[PDB]
Amino acid sequence: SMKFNIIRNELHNIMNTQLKRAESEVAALNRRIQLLEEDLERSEERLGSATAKLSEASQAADESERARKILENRALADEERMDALENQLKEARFLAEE
Amino acid sequence: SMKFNIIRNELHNIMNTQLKRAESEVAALNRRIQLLEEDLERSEERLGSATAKLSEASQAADESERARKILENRALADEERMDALENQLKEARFLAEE
Repeated sequence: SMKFNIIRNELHNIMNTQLKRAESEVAALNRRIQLLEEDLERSEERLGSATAKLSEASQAADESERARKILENRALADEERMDALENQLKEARFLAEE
Repeated sequence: SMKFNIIRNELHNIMNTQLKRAESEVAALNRRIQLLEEDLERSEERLGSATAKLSEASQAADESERARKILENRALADEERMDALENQLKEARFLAEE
C-alpha cells in the first residue's frame, strides 16, 4: 500500500492523459473536416463565378475572331468583284460582233 | 491600316491573355476543389479511426474507475463487518439473562 497508492495513481494519470490526447485528436479532426467543408463550399461558388467569367471571355474572343474573318472575306470578295467586272468588260467589248 | 493592323493584334493579344488567365482561374479552382475533397475523404476515415481509439480509451478508464470504487467499497464493508461483529458480541454477552 501507499507505495501501491503512488502507482495506481500515476497509472490513473497516464490513462487520463492518453484519454485526453485521444479526445484532442477527435477534436482536431472535427475542426479540420469543418473548415474543409467551408473551403469546399466557398470554392464551388468561386468556381461558378469564374466559369461565367470565362464563358464571357471566350464568347468575346470567338466574336472578335469571327468579325476579323468576316472582314477579310469581304476584302477578298471586293477583289473578286474587281476581277469579275474586268472579265465582263472583255465579254461586252468582244460581243460586238455586228 | 498597318497602324491599325498593329492595334487590332495587340488587342487580340490582350483579349487572348485575359482569356488564358480566366482559364487559369477555373483550372486552379478545379484542382483545389479536388484535393479538398480528397483531404475530406482522408479526414473522415481518420476520424472514425480516432473515434474508435477514443471509445476504447474511455471504456478502459471507466472500467478502471469502477474497479477502484468497487475496491474502496469492499474496504468500507470490511470495516462495517468488524463494527457489526463487535455489536453482535455485546448482544450475545448481554442475552444471558438466565
